[PDB]
Amino acid sequence: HAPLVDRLSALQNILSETPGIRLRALSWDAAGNRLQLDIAAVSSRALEQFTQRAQPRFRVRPGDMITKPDGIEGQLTLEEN
Amino acid sequence: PLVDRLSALQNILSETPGIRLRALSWDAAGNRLQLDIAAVSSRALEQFTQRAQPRFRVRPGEGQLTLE
Repeated sequence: HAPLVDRLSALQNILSETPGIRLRALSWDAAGNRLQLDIAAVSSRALEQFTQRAQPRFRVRPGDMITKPDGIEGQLTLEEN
Repeated sequence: PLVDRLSALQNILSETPGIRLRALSWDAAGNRLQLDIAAVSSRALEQFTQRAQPRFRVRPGEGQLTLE
């Protein structure tokens, strides 16, 4: 149960390593203590790279996704592993 | 960066006993932080509001505050 700031730093590192990804939004609440992310990815490869790179630090639960010819937009939930 | 802004917010909160953060949301389009907070007093809320400036602009909605 790491501090929120430490988990955000971890997320920043993961994002810095994955250039075909951008964070569009983030939400957190004290009761659930999970990070809900809306992400934009240039391709399915870039999204999977983000998902893999977030482990084993986090457990990743994908939400809904919208795939179009210009990229993928979707939601992911990160919880501590 | 979002992480730097959270760190800034943490510093503000650590200096303001009487304030608790219940939830937070950020989006790129507004480049904005929406906070659900609990304050023990109007006094504590005003101290938070003042301490958050000039780093952030504070827009008030227990309640919701928006920091940009």
